[PDB]
Amino acid sequence: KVKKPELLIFDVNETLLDMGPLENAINESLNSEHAFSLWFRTLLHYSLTETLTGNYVDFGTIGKATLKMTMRKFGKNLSEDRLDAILGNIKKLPAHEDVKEGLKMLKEAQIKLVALSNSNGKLLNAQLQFAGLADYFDAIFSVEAVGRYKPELASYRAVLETMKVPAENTMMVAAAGWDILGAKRAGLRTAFVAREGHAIYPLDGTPELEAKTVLEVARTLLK
Amino acid sequence: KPELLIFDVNETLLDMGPLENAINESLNSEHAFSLWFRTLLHYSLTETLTGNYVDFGTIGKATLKMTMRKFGKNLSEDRLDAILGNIKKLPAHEDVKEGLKMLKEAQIKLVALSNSNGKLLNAQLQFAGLADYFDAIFSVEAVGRYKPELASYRAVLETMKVPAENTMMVAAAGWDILGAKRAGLRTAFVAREGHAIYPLDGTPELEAKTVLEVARTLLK
Repeated sequence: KVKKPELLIFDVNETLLDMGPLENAINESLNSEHAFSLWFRTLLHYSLTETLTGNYVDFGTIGKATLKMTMRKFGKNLSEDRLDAILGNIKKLPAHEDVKEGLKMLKEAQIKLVALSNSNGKLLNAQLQFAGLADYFDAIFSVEAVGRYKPELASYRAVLETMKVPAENTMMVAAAGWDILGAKRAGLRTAFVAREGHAIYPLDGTPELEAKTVLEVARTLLK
Repeated sequence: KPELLIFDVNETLLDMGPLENAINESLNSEHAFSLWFRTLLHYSLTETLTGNYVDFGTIGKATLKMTMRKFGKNLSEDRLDAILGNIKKLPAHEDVKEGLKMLKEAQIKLVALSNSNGKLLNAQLQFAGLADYFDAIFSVEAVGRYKPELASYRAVLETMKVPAENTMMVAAAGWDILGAKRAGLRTAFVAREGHAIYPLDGTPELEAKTVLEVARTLLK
């Protein structure tokens, strides 16, 4: 059997929520099935560019700026109102179909559950309320509160200090290889959710546990 | 007016055409290269933030292995090395040589700064016929920190012993402009196809469509 963690931290955008509605809005508006993936990776890259060059900017503001950059790469010239409408879909993402059963199972095993997202606190709450997930969490964390994005070590550590749990008793559950990598190097245990279109980072990014869904992560931990 | 020009190599001086074509053809999509390259860039900053320096080309092969499956392909090691090996043999953009000559004749010091490792960077500049324009060629390997970290630009300034305010970074990437700006440098954006300025305080001192037009603006 697997040692039970005291604390599980979940990524939200890629791990708990289905970004379908936002992916479709972006791909339809820039007229390419490839726009969303490029936009999201550009957003992430500029968040780390901001923090490395000495700056914290609201993640959603970076999202809007990098969507304007991506729209130009795809030949589109969209109004400010149209861009806000497209990005507003990030507030209206359903949960992946397995998540609620998984979170219920984990809560019944008396593991503390928290969310950690780069998205700002107001937005993160609105997302989790819309998806019907907010009530499962003992706490909901945005990196905004510390001004440092994932995968910076201070992002995970702020949760640990707030929850008063040691790193080695905490497991990060994430669908992004870079999220797994950051948590590992901050000393946390890790579970990769192999959502469609996500890979493990092969340069020392191997997680402790791997499963296809959050529910299968719960079943592996609690078996 | 600048004493020193620092040139980005991969996006600014060199045409990545041969590598973009090899990646896109192997993954059967005109969009694979752009996604792969942005993933490479993101994992490089992930490495430096979580406390590790890794050879940039090692990250590039790793992130190509992550990307290929998104396009339904699982390329062999022999296949990957041949695809990525194209990065050693890129032609210069057609305007670059005349611009660099003009700048060199104006007695402005010219240096190259790339995330690519030093062995690769030098082989690239030789293949392209560009090596002799530069007073010095710098890989971020020497400081163990990638662009756009402050230390990358700063190592060049300290080596050349030129102040930030008399140095101009010439780059086709919005993030490279931003890093150079925040390190105190003057900046010139080369608007190569498919690259934009970053709208959150990323505006360069100068903008032009080519390196030759950057040179002409500087020397007019």
